[PDB]
Amino acid sequence: VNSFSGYLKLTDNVYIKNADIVEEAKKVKPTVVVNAANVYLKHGGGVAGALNKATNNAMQVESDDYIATNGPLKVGGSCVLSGHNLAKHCLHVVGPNVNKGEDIQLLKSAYENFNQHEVLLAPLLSAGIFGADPIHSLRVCVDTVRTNVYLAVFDKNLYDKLVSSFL
Ligand SMILES: NS(=O)(=O)c1ccc(C(=O)O)cc1
Repeated sequence: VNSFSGYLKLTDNVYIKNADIVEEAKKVKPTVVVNAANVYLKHGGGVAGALNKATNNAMQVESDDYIATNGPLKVGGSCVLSGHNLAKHCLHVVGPNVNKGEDIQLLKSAYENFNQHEVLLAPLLSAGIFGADPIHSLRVCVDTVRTNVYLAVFDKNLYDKLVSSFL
C-alpha cells in the first residue's frame, strides 16, 4: 500500500490522474518525482519551471552546480538530484523535444530510466512544449515502464482524452 489517492488504474503498474504534479508532490511527498528536464537542466517552463518555482529556485541552483561538474545530460538520459520540499529525490529525465527536431524513438529510452525506481510520480514525457503526441507518450510509458508509475496529467481535457482512447 502507498499514499497515492484518486488514480485510475490503466495496467498492473501504471496509474493516471488529472492533477497538478506540483500540488500532488506537495501532498504525497513521494520518494521520486520525475521532472520533464532538458539536457541543460534549465527549468524554464511547464513541469520543470513549475517544479523549480515550487522549490523557490533551489532546484535550479542545484542543477547549475550539477551541469558545471558533469556537463549536459543526453536526450533519453537522466540524473537523480534532490527532491527539495517536493519529494525525497527528483529524477530529471530528458525526453526528446519534437520542437527542437529530436528523434521520437528516444522516448522509449527516456522512459527506461523510470525502471531504476520502484515507485514514481511523473508527468508524461515529450508532452506540451516538447511537441510529442501525449497519446503516444502514454502508450510508450505503458509498454516500457515496469515499476509503479503514478502519472499526473495537468490538462483535464487531455486527461479525459487519454483515458477514453487508452487501449
Ligand atoms: N512537457 S510540459 O510542457 O512540461 C507538460 C507536461 C505535462 C503536461 C500535462 O500533464 O498536461 C503539460 C505540459
